[PDB]
Amino acid sequence: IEEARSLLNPSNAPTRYAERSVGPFSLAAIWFAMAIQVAIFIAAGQMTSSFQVWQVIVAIAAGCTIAVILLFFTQSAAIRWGINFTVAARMPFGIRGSLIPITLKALLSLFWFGFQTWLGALALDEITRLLTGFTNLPLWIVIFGAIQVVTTFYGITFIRWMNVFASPVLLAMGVYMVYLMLDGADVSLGEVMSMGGENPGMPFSTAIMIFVGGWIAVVVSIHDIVKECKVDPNASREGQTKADARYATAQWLGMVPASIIFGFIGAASMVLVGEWNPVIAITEVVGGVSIPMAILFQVFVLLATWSTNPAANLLSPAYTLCSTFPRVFTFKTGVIVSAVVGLLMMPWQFAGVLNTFLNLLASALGPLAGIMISDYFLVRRRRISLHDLYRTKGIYTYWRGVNWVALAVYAVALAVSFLTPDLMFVTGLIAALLLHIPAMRWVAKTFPLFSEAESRNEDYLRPIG
Repeated sequence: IEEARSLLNPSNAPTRYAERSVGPFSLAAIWFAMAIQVAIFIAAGQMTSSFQVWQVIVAIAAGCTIAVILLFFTQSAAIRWGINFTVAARMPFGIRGSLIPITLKALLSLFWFGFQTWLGALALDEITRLLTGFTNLPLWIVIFGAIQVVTTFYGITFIRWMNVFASPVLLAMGVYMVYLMLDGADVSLGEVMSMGGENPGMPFSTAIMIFVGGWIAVVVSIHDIVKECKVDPNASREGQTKADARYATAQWLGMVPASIIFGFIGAASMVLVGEWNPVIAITEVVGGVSIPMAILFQVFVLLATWSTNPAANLLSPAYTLCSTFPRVFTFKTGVIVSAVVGLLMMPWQFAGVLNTFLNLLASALGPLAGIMISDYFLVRRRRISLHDLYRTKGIYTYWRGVNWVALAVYAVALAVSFLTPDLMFVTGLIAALLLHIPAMRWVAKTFPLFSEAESRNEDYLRPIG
C-alpha cells in the first residue's frame, strides 16, 4: 500500500550551513535536560530488586556509554548534511517505504505522552486530593489530555520559558529530597549505596540493555536536533571525523552526568521510600515535612510536564498524520487524534510493573540501529544523494518504493537475537549491521547504490540569495 502523486515539502527541508547554531556545548545542554525524564526515575527504581543502588549507578553510566557509542555513528549523517530523521530513514528503506520505522517510531513518542500526561494527573490530583481529599485519576487524565491540545496551536513564550528551566528545576528538587530522605530515613549515602538486591535474578547484561533501550528512540533519531550543529563545509576525512567525536563526547558529558543523578534519586526513592512513582514519593517525602510545599512540588511536576510533554511527544506524530494521510487530518485534527491515540494505549500500567520489559521492548529495536549505520557507513561508504532523496523516482525507490531486503534483514536480525536472550540488543545490532551489507550488495544488482546527480549535494546546503 502506497499512494500516487506524492509531494515532498519545506518541513523536511535540509539545514544549510547558514542556519546551523548548535555548538557541542549547546548540544551538551540539550543532553543534560534530556537525561531528565520520568522514564529514568522508574527504570532505576525497579532495578533495586535485583541489584544495589551503586550497581544501578554502574549500569546507568553503562547504558549511556553504549549509547554515545551508537550516537557517534548515527549522528554523523545528519551533522554532515543536515536532514530530518524523517529524511534519512529513506536510505536503508524506500522513499515511500521509509515510513515503516518513521511510523513504528512516531508511536513511541505518543506512548511517552500517555505515560507523561498520566503524571500530569497524579500531580493535578495529588494537589487537589491533598486539598479536598477527593480523587479522580481519569478526569485529570482527560483534562490534561485537553489542555495540551489547545496550547498546541496557540502556545505563548510562558511555556517556552518553562522548557529549559524545567529539567534543572526538577533535578534540583530531585536531589533536595534525597537530602530530605537520607535525613529522615537516617541513612548516609554510604549505607544507601548498597540497599538493593534483596531479590537477585535479573542479569546485569539485561540491566544495561534497560538504560540502553530507554535512549534507543532518541538515539536512532538524533537526526532531528543534530541537523543544526555547526559543521565545516571545508573540512576533510580528519576535520570531519574530529568534529564527529567532538560532538559524540559533547553529548556524553550531558547525558551521563545528569542521568546518573536521576538514576540515583530514583533508586533512592525506592529503597528508601518504597515508591518508584515520582509524584507519589514526592508528595510523600516533602509533604511528610511540608504540605505547603508538597503541593508546590506537585505544582511543579504539573507545570514542567505541561511544557515538556507536547514538544517532545505530540508534535511529531502530529506532522506525520498530515504527511502520511494528507487529505485526512488537519494540523488541528492531527493534533487531536494524536492525543486520543496515546491516551488510549494505557501506557502507565504497562510501565509500573514491567517497565523493565517495556525497556527490553524499546530495546529489541536494535536491528534498526544496525541497519541504518551499516547503510550510511558500510554500504554507501558515506556517499548519499541529496537529489534522489527528494524525488519519487530516485535510486532509493527500489521496489516501487519499499526496500524489501531491508525489512528482511531486520527480520533475520531479530530471530538471531533470540539465540542470545540476555544480550539481545547487543546481538540484534551486531547481526543487522553485518547482514545489511550482503542484502545491499544483492540489491547492488537490481539497483545502483549511488547516482551521478549527487555532485549537487553542495547545491542544497550552500546559501541561495
